Amino acid sequence: WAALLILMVIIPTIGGNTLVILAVSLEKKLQYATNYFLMSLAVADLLVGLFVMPIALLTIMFEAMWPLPLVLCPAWLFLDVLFSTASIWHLCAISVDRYIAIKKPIQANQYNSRATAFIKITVVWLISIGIAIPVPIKGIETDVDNPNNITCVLTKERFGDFMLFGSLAAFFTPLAIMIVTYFLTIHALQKVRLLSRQTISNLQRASKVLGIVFFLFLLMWCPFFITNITLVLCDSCNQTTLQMLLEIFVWIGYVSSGVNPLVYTLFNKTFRDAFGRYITCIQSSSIIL
Amino acid sequence: EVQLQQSGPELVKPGASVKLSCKASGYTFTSSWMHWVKQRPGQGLEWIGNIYPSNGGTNYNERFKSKATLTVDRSSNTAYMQLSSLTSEDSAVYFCARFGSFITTILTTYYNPVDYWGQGTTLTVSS
Amino acid sequence: TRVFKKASPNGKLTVYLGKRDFVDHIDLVDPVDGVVLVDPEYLKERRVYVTLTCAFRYGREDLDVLGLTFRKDLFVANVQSFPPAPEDKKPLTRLQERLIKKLGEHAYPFTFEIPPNLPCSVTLQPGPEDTGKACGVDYEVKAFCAENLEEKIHKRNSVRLVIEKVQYAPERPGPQPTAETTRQFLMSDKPLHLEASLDKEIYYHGEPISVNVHVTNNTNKTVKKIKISVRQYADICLFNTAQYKCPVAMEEADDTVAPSSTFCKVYTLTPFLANNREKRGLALDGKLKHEDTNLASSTLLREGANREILGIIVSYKVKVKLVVSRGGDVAVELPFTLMHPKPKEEPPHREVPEN
Amino acid sequence: DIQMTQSPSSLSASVGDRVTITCRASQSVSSAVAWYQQKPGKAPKLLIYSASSLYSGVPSRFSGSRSGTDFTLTISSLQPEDFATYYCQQYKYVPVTFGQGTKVEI
Amino acid sequence: VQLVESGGGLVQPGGSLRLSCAASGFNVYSSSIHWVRQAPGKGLRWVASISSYYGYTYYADSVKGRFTISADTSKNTAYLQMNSLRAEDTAVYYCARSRQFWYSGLDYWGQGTLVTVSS
Amino acid sequence: DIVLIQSPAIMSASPGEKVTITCSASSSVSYMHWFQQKPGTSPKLWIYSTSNLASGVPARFSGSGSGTSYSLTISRMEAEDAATYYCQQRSSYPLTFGAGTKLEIKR
Ligand SMILES: CCN(CC)C(=O)[C@@H]1C=C2c3cccc4[nH]cc(c34)C[C@H]2N(C)C1
Ligand SMILES: *[C@@H]1O[C@H](CO)[C@@H](O)[C@H](O)[C@H]1NC(C)=O
Repeated sequence: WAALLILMVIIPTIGGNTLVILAVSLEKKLQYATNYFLMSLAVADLLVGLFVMPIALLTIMFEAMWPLPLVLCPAWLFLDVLFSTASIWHLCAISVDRYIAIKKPIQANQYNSRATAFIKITVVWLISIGIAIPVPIKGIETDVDNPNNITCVLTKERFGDFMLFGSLAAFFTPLAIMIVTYFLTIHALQKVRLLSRQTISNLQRASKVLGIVFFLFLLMWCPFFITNITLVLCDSCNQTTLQMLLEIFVWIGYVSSGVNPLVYTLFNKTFRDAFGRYITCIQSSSIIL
Repeated sequence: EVQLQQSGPELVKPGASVKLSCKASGYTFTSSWMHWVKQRPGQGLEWIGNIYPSNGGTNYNERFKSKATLTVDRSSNTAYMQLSSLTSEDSAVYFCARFGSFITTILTTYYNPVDYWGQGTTLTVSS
Repeated sequence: TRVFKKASPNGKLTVYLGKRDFVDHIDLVDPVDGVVLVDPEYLKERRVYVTLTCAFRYGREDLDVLGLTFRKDLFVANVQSFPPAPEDKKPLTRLQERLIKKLGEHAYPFTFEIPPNLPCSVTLQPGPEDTGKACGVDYEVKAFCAENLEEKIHKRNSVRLVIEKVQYAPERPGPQPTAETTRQFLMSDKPLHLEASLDKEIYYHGEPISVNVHVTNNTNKTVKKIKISVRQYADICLFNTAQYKCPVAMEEADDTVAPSSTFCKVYTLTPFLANNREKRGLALDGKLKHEDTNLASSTLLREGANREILGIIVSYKVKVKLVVSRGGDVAVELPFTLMHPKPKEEPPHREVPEN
Repeated sequence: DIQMTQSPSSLSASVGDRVTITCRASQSVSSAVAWYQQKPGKAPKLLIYSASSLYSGVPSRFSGSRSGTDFTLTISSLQPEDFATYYCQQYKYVPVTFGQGTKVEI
Repeated sequence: VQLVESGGGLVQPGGSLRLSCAASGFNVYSSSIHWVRQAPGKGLRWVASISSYYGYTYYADSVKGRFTISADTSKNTAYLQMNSLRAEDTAVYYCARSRQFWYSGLDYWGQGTLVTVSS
Repeated sequence: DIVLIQSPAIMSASPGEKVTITCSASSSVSYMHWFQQKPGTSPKLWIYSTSNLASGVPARFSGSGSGTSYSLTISRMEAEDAATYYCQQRSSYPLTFGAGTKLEIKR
């Protein structure tokens, strides 16, 4: 039965994000410039897990009809787009920051500050809102006014240009940046290790970790957008078959949001040290000649 | 100038099947639904079904599920309705029509009128 | 007299050293000599080795989230104490001979020489997040026991001590700093002229700096404000070459100079560490283990030539700025020196009434 | 906190004699002590710091020595100007602690 | 060269009293300021201390929470504010100066003031 | 299903008169639409959204509505207004039409 299986995926997202938010906000040992960006990412994932997935599950449970009043549909679409775009751009920004830190270590420490974190947060959220704004302006078109007998979805005829350009802007532009940054960072690591007698293993292990982290993003978010572009740009292709695949593929992108916080929080030692502390709650001498 | 054209009168024997066509002109033809209606001589109107051209989605009336079939051709710009197993009761005028729609933004919802009815065609069954 | 001794965790190896601060004259550096006491019964056939190392370390908690730590070596030296090298033929200092006479025959000496041009000991301010080790140049002396040098050493047979390399103020005072500047605006009516000076060159830690300012304005403008600041410059070479600047003391005066007028004033400033805790990357003198230390002192170099093989280089400057309302600014900089005087007794290496 | 014990409390000496005063500490204060002299009705004056160094301008008759945790002050030749009270202070740890003080009488 | 102490005790049975000291020839950022109390028929004691370079103030256990120490750079003065006096706090007070780099001893002393607390 | 009942079936009105026609519903609906048909001609939209006149309709006609009650009235009757009127709803499937009301002249 689908309900219990989906609920045991809905719950971990909320739990994991809430733990991170509480931990960051509570203790001063974890309060500094970098952690605020992770707080923003946790907020985005929590808002994804709180509003979108329950309503999507409700629409799956019924015969794809719309139970809530009619006016609420454009708001739901707008929230979905906004939250997903915000999460993706947060991941891209984290990757770029990591590369800049590795390339020049001393400059990064001086430039890093609280004001820079605020500026970055504001920029990312402004981009997400600007991308997601146009959807409620052009409302959906329906044959009847009864909510019980219609279905909420972005039809090709009304939103073809928006789907094409939003797919290009939301996903592929970050993808190119991550792809180039990975190679640049790995190349930097190899040359740096070339010059500077026992730190080789650490650099190699870090390179492996970065590769795995990149693969996780690519695998989770690629098929849905590939299918969406194919559906838009292929007239000969059968629409029903593509829609059946798309409805399945959206859920992997949804699960990515729950998966994301663990990778970034668990490897960090300070979080585990604070958890342990809260759960709990040779010498140079002398001689006279 | 939106125009709809239909085939001429038909006389068919009892126990046969025949298709009727509706050809559109003056608009996209893939952004609006097509409805089919039947009017008996000196009687009220009845609703048969509607079809959405781009993906072929259809909705049917319960009383006419067995009798009627709906199809479309995008390149030729034609809509077809097929009737099978005809009886004496089924002899009336048939209309293909395009109806208005409702647009709902986040503030309000409103209806835009684009209704236009093509002239019907007569079908008779006799032996 | 006092001698500093340390023992290995197992306790077989003990190292005696005379002092922890070695003065760096420009031409030459004090030798590093000492004694090591060993137990022959425990040593079947292994040897005792002594190593001096100068290292540049930089670790970040953000990097430490991954497996990242940066360390580079600038100077390495090695010596074999026991068994004694066959050549021997090395003179001994008086303290070494006294130590050997007091101890038994098992004690053996060691000596190191440092070349002239190497960086001094400097650390960088950690900041609230960093709570691990330190960042900057460090000097260490380590004695271990090994059958061969290539073999991996263990904690049981190793002793580690930290030493320092410092500099003190020169005896002869330098000349008096001064500076002069003239500026012409868009219309060639008249120039604006600014002159600034300091009291003297060499300043000790915690002493006031007096700046004399003399301005004359003959243009059709208005001077809104005057700003006096003291700035630290640090040059670092770790995988890159870079410069870094920080203001340490500031002062803002709202004195207005009318057209066709003159103005003269004297200002006083002091650089200190009480209000510079939040600034990150500030340079400091250098710590043995986690104690407060003053601001970093100037680095003295041989004037004829320079070769960039050094980690961190520190210097200071004083800036005077006039703000012009209609348009533009005027600025002037002067150089000075900030160092300790020579002490009669060795500095304490901790808080003296320590809490 | 460290408790410092000083002896002898009171002594009488004639001109030209040599006198010794001793002090002891519960823990090792690591050679960081100072000796002060106070005449009646006036503030104290520093005499010896670092347990061996003699303050500038002090006559060389005064000497200080350390052995273990025992610190001793010695005056070789006594003069009429050398009758006062003498205090011993340690400053390795906070709070700093003074001794009882001993009186020299003619 | 000289430390001048003022604000003598005004025979306060209970309340607040402010003692001030003025220094000549000393820079506050290069020295540490200490207060030393001497009771009648007793040895010296330690009361409070301040260092301005790092910005630190230390008090004794007995007077913690009732005494405060501060210094002002503009006028080169040091203040001790005393609250909730008792019968035990009757003594002669002294102000003393040390060296910041590095500590040797209390080398310059003040003249001292008399403070008396009576019923 | 939503069943619509239209009254009266046949009515007579002399030129220069005001008349009304009623359409009732089985269940509550939001809005109702009205069509007019002449003999030998396909029907044409006449009033939509329960009050608004379609383009070309004169000013005489008017509409009134509420939940399970709707009506169409004319200010002054004229000779050119003899035809058949239908009321439909566009709320939920399947769509339904009224029986129809026929208007005649009286002399
Ligand atoms: C199955 C139907 N749904 C849900 C109602 C979608 O297709 C959503 C439509 C999205 C969408 C369309 C067009 C452009 C875009 N950029 C970013 C997204 C996006 C997000 C994307 N969400 C995740 C799914
Ligand atoms: C349309 O909605 C009505 C509301 O009661 C419902 O009865 C009807 O079955 C719906 N049409 C469907 C499900 O085709």
